[PDB]
Amino acid sequence: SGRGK
Amino acid sequence: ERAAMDAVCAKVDAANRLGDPLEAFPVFKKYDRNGLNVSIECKRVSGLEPATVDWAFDLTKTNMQTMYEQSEWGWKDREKREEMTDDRAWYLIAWENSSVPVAFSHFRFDVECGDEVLYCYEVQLESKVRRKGLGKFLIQILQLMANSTQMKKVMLTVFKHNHGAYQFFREALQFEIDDSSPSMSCSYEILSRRT
Ligand SMILES: *C(=O)CCSCCNC(=O)CCNC(=O)[C@H](O)C(C)(C)COP(=O)(O)OP(=O)(O)OC[C@H]1O[C@@H](n2cnc3c(N)ncnc32)[C@H](O)[C@@H]1OP(=O)(O)O
Ligand SMILES: [N]
Repeated sequence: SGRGK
Repeated sequence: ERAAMDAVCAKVDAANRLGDPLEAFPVFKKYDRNGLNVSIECKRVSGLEPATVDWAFDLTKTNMQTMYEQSEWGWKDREKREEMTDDRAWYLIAWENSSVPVAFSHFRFDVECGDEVLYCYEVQLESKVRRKGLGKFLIQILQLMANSTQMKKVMLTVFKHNHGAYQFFREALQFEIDDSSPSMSCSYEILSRRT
């Protein structure tokens, strides 16, 4: 879920 | 320097012009195990009915809002809705009996750390269809699409406090911790599986 760095 | 990025971008741009990335793979458009009778479609978000996008956003919020607030990110409706409705968003949608949406993935073909990747932004199942192998099947579809478009990996973000999903990806699907993950230099890990 989502797009982290 | 620009030449290497151009070859990577050409592959991404071509994948994003596809019509039906699953056209060649009808066997992956049905999942009929463990009491399910699902049909699976792959569409750009522009091809989805608004009520389908609403269902997908609502399922993500139901499943994830608390875990977002437990992370450093927080949950904001607008940010997530904008991410889910970006023109670059692709969707796999699982329809039980070809009629009731029960699971989806939001994914993209993109560049990440200089590589052509399939980035899995969501995999979300309704509770009643969990632990029946459908999630694993959807990720296998992503892996197949990554191969068929010449991406180098499938990538995703998983919260450390999302214990069940972390085990699903790390143990059942044998995803690795990607070199871009914060742990390789935080409440999440970046995971990947090479093509
Ligand atoms: C962002 O979106 C990147 C992904 S992390 C967010 C994942 N989504 C959620 O957390 C939302 C709620 N959960 C789901 O949508 C699904 O349950 C998952 C997507 C996490 C997993 O899909 P599934 O339930 O269909 O899993 P299966 O394919 O049936 O599982 C196969 C095997 O993986 C292990 N598994 C799955 N779930 C597990 C949990 N909670 N705990 C521990 N292990 C888990 C099992 O080995 C499982 O095999 P069986 O034991 O034979 O069932
Ligand atoms: N990252």
